[PDB]
Amino acid sequence: KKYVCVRQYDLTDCGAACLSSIAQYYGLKMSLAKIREMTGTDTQGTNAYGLIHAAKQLGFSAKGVKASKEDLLKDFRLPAIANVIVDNRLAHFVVIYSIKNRIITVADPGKGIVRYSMDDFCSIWTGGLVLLEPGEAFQKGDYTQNMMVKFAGFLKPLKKTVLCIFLASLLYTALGIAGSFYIKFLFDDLIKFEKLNDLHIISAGFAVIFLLQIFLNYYRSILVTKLGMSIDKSIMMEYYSHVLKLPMNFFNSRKVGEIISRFMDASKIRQAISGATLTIMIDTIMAVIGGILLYIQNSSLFFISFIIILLYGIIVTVFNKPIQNANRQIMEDNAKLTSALVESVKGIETIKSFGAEEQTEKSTRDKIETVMKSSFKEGMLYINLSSLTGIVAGLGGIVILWAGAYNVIKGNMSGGQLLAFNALLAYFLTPVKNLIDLQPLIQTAVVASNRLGEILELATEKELREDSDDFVISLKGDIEFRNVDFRYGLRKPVLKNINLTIPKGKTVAIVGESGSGKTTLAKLLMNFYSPEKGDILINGHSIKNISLELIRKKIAFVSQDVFIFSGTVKENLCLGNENVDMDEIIKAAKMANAHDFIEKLPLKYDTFLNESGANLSEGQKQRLAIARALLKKPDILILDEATSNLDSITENHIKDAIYGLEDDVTVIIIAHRLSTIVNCDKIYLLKDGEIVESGSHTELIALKGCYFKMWKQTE
Amino acid sequence: KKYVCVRQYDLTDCGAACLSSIAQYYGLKMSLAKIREMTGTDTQGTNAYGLIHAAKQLGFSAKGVKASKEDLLKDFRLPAIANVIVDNRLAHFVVIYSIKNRIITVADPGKGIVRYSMDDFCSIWTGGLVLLEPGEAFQKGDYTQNMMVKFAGFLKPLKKTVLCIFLASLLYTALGIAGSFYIKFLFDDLIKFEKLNDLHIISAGFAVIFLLQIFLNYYRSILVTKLGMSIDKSIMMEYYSHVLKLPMNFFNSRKVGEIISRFMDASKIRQAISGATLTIMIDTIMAVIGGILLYIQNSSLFFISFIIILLYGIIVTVFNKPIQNANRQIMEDNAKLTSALVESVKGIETIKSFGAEEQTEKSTRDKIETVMKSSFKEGMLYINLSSLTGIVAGLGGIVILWAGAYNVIKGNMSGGQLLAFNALLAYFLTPVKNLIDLQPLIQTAVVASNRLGEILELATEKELREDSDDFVISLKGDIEFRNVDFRYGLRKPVLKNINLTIPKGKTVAIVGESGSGKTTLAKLLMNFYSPEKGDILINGHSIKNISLELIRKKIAFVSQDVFIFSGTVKENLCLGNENVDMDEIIKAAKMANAHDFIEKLPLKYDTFLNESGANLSEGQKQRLAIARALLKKPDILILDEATSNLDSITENHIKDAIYGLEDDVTVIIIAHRLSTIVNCDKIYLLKDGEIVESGSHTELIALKGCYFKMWKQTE
Amino acid sequence: NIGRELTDEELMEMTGG
Amino acid sequence: NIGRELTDEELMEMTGG
Ligand SMILES: Nc1ncnc2c1ncn2[C@@H]1O[C@H](COP(=O)(O)OP(=O)(O)OP(=O)(O)O)[C@@H](O)[C@H]1O
Ligand SMILES: Nc1ncnc2c1ncn2[C@@H]1O[C@H](COP(=O)(O)OP(=O)(O)OP(=O)(O)O)[C@@H](O)[C@H]1O
Ligand SMILES: [Mg+2]
Ligand SMILES: [Mg+2]
Repeated sequence: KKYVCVRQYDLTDCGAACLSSIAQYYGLKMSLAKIREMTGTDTQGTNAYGLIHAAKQLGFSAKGVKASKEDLLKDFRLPAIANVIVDNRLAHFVVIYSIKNRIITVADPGKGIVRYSMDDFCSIWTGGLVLLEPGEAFQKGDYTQNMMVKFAGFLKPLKKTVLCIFLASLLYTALGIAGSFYIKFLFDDLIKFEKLNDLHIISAGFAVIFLLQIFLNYYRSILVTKLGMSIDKSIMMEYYSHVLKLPMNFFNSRKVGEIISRFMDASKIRQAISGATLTIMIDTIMAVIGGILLYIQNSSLFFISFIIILLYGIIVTVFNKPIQNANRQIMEDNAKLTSALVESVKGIETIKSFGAEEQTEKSTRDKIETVMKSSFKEGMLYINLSSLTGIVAGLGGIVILWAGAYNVIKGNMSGGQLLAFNALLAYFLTPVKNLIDLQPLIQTAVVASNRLGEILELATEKELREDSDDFVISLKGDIEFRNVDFRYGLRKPVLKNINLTIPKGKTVAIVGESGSGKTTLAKLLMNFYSPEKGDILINGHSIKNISLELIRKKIAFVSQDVFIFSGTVKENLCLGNENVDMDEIIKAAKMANAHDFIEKLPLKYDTFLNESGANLSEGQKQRLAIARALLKKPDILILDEATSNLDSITENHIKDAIYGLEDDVTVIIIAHRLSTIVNCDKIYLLKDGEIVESGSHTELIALKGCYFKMWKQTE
Repeated sequence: KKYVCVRQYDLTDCGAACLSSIAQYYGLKMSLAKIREMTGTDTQGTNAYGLIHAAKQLGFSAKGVKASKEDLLKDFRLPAIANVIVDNRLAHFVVIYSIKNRIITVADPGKGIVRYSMDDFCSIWTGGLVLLEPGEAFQKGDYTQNMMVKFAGFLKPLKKTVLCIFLASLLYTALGIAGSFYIKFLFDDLIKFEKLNDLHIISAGFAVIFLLQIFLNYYRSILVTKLGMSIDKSIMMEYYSHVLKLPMNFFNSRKVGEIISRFMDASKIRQAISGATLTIMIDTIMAVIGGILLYIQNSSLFFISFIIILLYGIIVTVFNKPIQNANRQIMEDNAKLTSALVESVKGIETIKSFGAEEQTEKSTRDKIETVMKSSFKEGMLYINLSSLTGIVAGLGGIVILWAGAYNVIKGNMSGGQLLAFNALLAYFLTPVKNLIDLQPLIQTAVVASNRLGEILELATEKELREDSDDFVISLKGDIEFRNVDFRYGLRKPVLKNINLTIPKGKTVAIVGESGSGKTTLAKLLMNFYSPEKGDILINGHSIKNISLELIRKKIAFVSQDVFIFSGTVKENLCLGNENVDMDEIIKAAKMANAHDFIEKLPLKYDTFLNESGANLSEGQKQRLAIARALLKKPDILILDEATSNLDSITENHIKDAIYGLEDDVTVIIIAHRLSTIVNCDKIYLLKDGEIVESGSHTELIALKGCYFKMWKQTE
Repeated sequence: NIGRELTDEELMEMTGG
Repeated sequence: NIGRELTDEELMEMTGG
């Protein structure tokens, strides 16, 4: 059976790519992003437990077993997934297909199908074998929609522009044919007879056609530029609008550059969407008519031209793949030197302190030499390709003239038609050359469309959420966390079974160890994630029972790592909601202790916060976060690290402000230091993902439990 | 008198550029980086007091005066430095030259000389004018080296390669001339007279010439590639080696991207060092010989071709500048869009919490629309240039052929020579076209060389220090800081008059408020900077007396942030010093309470720490930093933030082991939390940029001062 | 099968990417 | 000169870049 491998779209897709390769070898074809969600892939990497779990829930019967040189006994099933190390640099996943004569075929998502021998492979992979068997529930079928037509459908409301471009190109070719034939009329009638008047008339009448050709080229350029800009803008709008609706697990699982690169990928998709279609559509017919005209001129010369373009196509086809291989290798080796430079510059203080200058300058030189070697390999390939193409083109040009002169010597055609044939050779060779050179563009574009359109098939938050706006008015009452178990992925459960009760109008202080889960609990409180079992009860109604928009609007969370957006401070304090008076901003600043330093700024409230507000101090950023939090007058106020920085009286001001609400709104404070949380009605002390002590300060002090022990630790 | 402006190399380089523009108007010409050093340029910007101080030191008499629409009264000297705000976005510096008829000439480093009107200018800049007057202490002169006469010196030891390339190009042109003249013999003798044998001989005799031409092209391309790669490697290595030895103020003043961009700048410099010189040297001679040959053929056609190439050069020259303006606009409008995307992706949690999705989608749309507008403007400029060039080329091709036909009819030349002239037209026009197109490359390359070569003229760390380490071979004794005043730049001094006495072999604790300077003092111990007033005495000798190598080797300083380099952990523990044994490493790991968790890694000491050890926890990062510091067994050990992460036992073990040193080494512990420093031998309380409390715990508590006042908390 | 199956805790130790 | 001499304190406020 045919061996199939799937190239990884990004870096950390080894497990998903291997699983997709197994599926497409056994028959199933699923979308790659869905498989990534199934496998629980994270930024650091993919655990084999997640891969096995995804295989089992997919329908495979999979097992992860150890192996030590036991790949010779017949007791095994193929293909099978293995883990390798790249000369002790970083882990990777490959899949072995068949071993025989101590020589093995393995698919590596990094490169493709790659040969290995027993000794080197055994010296590469340390240990581990994932065995997969098709189960009874395994159903073969295809689940991926062709996304190329999905992205090409944007051309449906733009038929007028492409029709005009096609007509202009047709007129361009028609006018160019006469310009090509001009030299034949010159050398056949206007020279052999000394008719100067006809020379003046014809030379002037065959020059305006070139001006019309230039005008057509101008019109084509304008139309193509407008079409390309429109398509790029539309694709970017769709992609960004869909990404902003994706759930939080998508953002947590991936990096930033992975999301950003799809913006540049829009141009690569558009190159096929706009350029390729028009190019092939006009060039096919123009090449056909040029070849027909050439056949009308002569047969042997047309055959010679066909032979030459055949050799050109063969050479391009045979040399195409090494070009991509070398380009990928250069892109891999020059992404390691740039990391060393940034790392060296960022840690220049330690480098100077320990005096590791010679080591650094020696290490960087080796990477630069490797980059230069890869670039020289690519240059070698390019020089070989260019030399062969030039040899073919020159030999064809010399052979054409020789054959034409020979035919004129016998006299199978007029002498002047050879020049016309040479002129038409450009019009015949350019379109077929473009068609031959279009293939790598098509391959890159289809890979790009598979990579980018993969995201658009994901499910947003609105679809997952049900409806609860029919009855809900606000988020007041008593909060129950009942049997809430949550996993931060496919790892050990960070949060355990809890019976948590937050009463009406009570200040709650959640305290625990640094490695314990406190911010995560607040995250589930606003429903950024979904618990696997258990429920969150508000007024006797579950999480499935509270409308999303209400949860977002009525809950204010101050993050541990505050983020200040670029722009005016006014836009920062009141974002999301508009039509708010300045009085609310003023009082938010007053109880946030922000009016004191904001007045010192050059502008009262129109000051522009550049570089994401890096000029302002951390305490000022905290004050801005607090002002934004109470600007929205939410039902649930969850503070995380507001008291991180204080001037020994600012915490007193903020505590007075929290005490000054005169409403039953609930405030939950995550606390690291214990002196801040005093005179608190309810305190929940958590160890090992479990709240142990539930009560006010006095009785739990009298209880003689871990709470007082932590005090014996902080004091 | 000529008005001159200086274009800024970096974003936050406005004040130094304006000062340089003033100097080059009054006569002086100083290096821009040195002016940046005098002006105290920082990442945020340059203060007006910095410009005044730089002018006074340089010799100018400078005064910063306020202004409120008073640019009409006389008795104020022009040019003058002004501060503007670009439609309430950011501050920037310009220089005003002349006032007349309510219309103003101002030089902006961003663009150049730009016109302004009274109302618009007065509505742009708020207030503040720096007036400069050439004083008696000002002498005009030029201090700027010609950068190129330094980078071209790298070509001196490679004369053989360039000589071979020149010979290959000359032979290439010589062989090409014969191929051009082939068509003349083809269409003059071989067709009029049916000499078939001679046709067969000549056709084969003009085919080997093209093969030799291809071989020469291959060889010359190989040589050019090798030469360019060698030049690039040499320039990059030299630049990196010089940068790695620069002082710490240079690194603190600038960002990372500013340092990194000069690496890619090497390619731009090489394109002039390698490509431009050889290019012009070969095209001059080939164009000369082609023009002489064409003049031998015919004069009228040569003059028409000269007119054609003159027109092409005129069009290129007139359209050069708007292309650069449009490119600069696209670059500046494309670096604003990527900023919004990055902050939106990173701060997606806040966007979801406040529900500001529609706002972000609307905001990004406008930025992308502006990007498309700029791209369309540049595309329209390209289309206009290409259309004009095509019109010129087509009209020239038509007129040359028509004039040749006219001459043939009149009888001024044979028919076949017209095709010879047409063929030689390429060899005549292509070198001149390359020469015309080379000018913007030369301009941008000389600008690039002035950008990169400016840093290389700076003075490194070794030169300033006194070369005399005799008297001391080890850093032991008594530490004394006498009235040490340090300024972090051109701001308020963070350190005031101080009198510090760190005794012989005493463990001391420096405590102070977060905004107080504690790490700066440790950096002063490490000699990263140079004190302005006062001195540092070590056992009766000063820092400037003792060699830098001993200070760097015998003093260890634990950084506030634990930076872990990418690579094996073994190299990280022992870097800078080699030939190091394993058992002291093991005892150091036990010393840092880190030997426990190393076994948990898959590999004992060969594990590679990917992503600068991002997988490792912060506590483990601190443990590795401590192990690295104490592997060096310094005479002076500076702990700063070791106790940041705690398990309630780790600091107990660290304190017990530090007490177990049995050596006269001096340990300085910087403390944020007060309970961490218990029963310490000496405690220095720092506030108001000075030491206030100097005593042991008991006497300071009994003193009833600021220290006991700070102990009102933590109880 | 081929060999003795590994435990889940040690199974988690296998990483990719 | 043109006007009253400016204090250093607000000169600290005057920034460029
Ligand atoms: N990528 C991750 N981001 C955050 N927490 C993570 C991540 N992966 C695993 N975790 C675990 O999830 C829990 C989150 O802890 P939480 O954020 O509530 O604590 P915290 O008091 O804010 O402290 P810290 O941020 O220093 O872990 C911890 O047990 C942590 O180890
Ligand atoms: N770019 C800068 N980098 C560092 N310090 C700066 C800078 N600009 C000004 N300073 C000042 O230099 C002094 C540095 O003392 P420093 O803050 O390093 O002590 P510290 O204990 O490290 O404080 P922290 O731990 O909060 O950084 C402070 O007055 C700080 O405001
Ligand atoms: Mg936290
Ligand atoms: Mg610090």
